[PDB]
Amino acid sequence: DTHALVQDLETHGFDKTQAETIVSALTALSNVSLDTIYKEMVTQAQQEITVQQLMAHLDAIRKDMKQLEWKVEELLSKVYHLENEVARLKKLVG
Amino acid sequence: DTHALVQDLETHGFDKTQAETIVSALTALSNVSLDTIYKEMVTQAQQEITVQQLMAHLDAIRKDMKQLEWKVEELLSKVYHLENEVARLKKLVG
Amino acid sequence: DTHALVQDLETHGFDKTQAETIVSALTALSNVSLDTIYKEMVTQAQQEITVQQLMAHLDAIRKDMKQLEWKVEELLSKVYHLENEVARLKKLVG
Repeated sequence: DTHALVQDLETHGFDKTQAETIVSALTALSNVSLDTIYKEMVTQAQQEITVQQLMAHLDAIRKDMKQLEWKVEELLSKVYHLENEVARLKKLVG
Repeated sequence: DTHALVQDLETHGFDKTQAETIVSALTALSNVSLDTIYKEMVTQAQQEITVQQLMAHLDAIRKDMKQLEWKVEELLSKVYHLENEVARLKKLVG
Repeated sequence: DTHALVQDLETHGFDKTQAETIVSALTALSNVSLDTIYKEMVTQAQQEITVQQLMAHLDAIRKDMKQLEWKVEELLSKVYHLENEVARLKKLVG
């Protein structure tokens, strides 16, 4: 912050005006630089949103896979029951 | 950029040489610090490439999931058809 | 880093104390800015770790996918074999 920096310069061989204008210049470049960085780079907030979205895709796929697994298990049981019926039929006619 | 900053210092109790050397120091640190940031941090253009790659992986898995779903559906239709055939056969053999 | 900057100021119309306090101010703002940037933005090192974690989730899903594929193959074989048995049975009774 401004005070303790302007305060420091004044008490180490600078004027009021010299210390404030120096600090005005430091702030000026700081703020334009940060502004350029925040625009060009990826913020942690943007990253968090992207990651949540990718985890939402992964969760939807996992959910589908579970459902398909359950549907294959049901088909397997029905196939089992038909195998028994068919084996029984073969015996009757055979 | 340089001008209005050196201009400001000179007109607030600094020399030509004092204002330029100050500004030379600000530039020096700004430029090395930015250079270190632009190298160490992720740009939007790099993010986009990474995200697209992750979305391509997710799309391939979704596409494999769809094909497997279709293949289970086919199996389902065949099992249904065998259920009906077997029920018909049981009827014939009395 | 500090030296050649304090050295430059002194030799261009500044004191020992004036040159060091200026440089102390440049360091102060540099370091708070960088600290704010490192907290708010995504580094390449962070990105690599996040990407590896997402790829570990994708690899777990691809692994589960293979096991479900195997299970569909086992259903398919059983369904195919029942189709043949049934086709044969229909001929015998038909």
